[PDB]
Amino acid sequence: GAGTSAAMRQATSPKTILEYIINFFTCGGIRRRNETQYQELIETMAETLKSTMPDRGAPLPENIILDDMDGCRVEFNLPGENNEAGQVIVRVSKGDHSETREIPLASFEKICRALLFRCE
Repeated sequence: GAGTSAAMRQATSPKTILEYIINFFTCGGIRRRNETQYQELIETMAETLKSTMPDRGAPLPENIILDDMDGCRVEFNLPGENNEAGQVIVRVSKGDHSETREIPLASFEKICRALLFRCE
């Protein structure tokens, strides 16, 4: 049967996916091959966020679960007031695979605000 749709999508590496996520929150909007791949990130995040948000501008969620990101589970962990790093811990995983990295809270949060505002 035709049940290799997610199996086709998952052909990418979870580390590679993590990297383009990092590249998005640092500088997203290149006009080579960036547009489509990152567009999927924009819409998936924008929708899952506004779905757990009242509308826009309010306190955005601390854990953003994206289990189906290129067949890879990624969990965005926003730091609390007692956290000394003040950075976002991104955790992408894929069965035997696991990858963890940090990005500035300023970058992730401002893009996530602008993403809710981009939806309007």
